[PDB]
Amino acid sequence: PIPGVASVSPANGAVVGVAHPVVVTFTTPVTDRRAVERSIRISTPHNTTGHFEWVASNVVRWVPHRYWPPHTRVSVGVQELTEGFETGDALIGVASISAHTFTVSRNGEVLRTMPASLGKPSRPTPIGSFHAMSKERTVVMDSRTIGIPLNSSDGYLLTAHYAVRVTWSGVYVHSAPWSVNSQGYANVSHGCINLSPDNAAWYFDAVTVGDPIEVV
Repeated sequence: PIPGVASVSPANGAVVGVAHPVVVTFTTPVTDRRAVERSIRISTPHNTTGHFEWVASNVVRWVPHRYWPPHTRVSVGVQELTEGFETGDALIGVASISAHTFTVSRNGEVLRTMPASLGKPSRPTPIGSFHAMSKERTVVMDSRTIGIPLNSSDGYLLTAHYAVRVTWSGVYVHSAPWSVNSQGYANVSHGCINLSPDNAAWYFDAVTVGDPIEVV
């Protein structure tokens, strides 16, 4: 007995970045995962391949291998639901732990190579292939939301701006005026990709939810 669908992301008619997963949420925990995966039909003109990942008992996402093509249509069907969305430009951000840089390219054209400070060795930025999950002009960075008491040495509580969520577990790209001196030279954050206010603002204005963010 199959659980009903609660929602699909992206929403119908959205224009998303090229690493946006198709996320299907169900009304109950899923017991037969293979049946749910077979039920999810994703179609795109370039026949992009990919794989399912179970990120909650009732949530599965399909992650496209090597990104969607830019400016393409994607159809999604599951049970009684059908929808369509599109991709926009391929706007790729590469955060380099060794180079201390965040490099953003649009459709192969490099737009900015920005000074960045990533996580210090004890509180590192995770290597991986991620996407922009949200845009928040202002956000409270609270160390308790990554498991660190405020009074501990790695504790922090502050308001940051131009915040783009990179991971489900709290890595952001954001404006970090306090670390401008380290940006381009040293990795001194608690895991976030620290940019200057002006570079963070530029990126924040350019970025779309779904846009790829690679940490290397």
